[PDB]
Amino acid sequence: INVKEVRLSPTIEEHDFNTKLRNARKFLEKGDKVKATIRFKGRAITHKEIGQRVLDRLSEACADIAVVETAPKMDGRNMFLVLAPKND
Repeated sequence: INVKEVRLSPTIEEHDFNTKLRNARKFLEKGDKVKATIRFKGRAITHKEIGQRVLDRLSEACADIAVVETAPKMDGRNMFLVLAPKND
């Protein structure tokens, strides 16, 4: 019933990704929605592309238990995705 936040770095390394992925699946299994957010520092030309790619990886890795309620999108200097549990 909650919206739990999972924060991702644009420079995110493999173990931190898996740790965040574990946490997201844990929230979703508990019936809570997940807002996965990337807060961009600076204006790299490649930010939207990699933020998209990091969140798409999270979304596909949770497809077995979640639906995408809000597909990756910008909110100022942030990009976010909302996943909702398939069942509850």
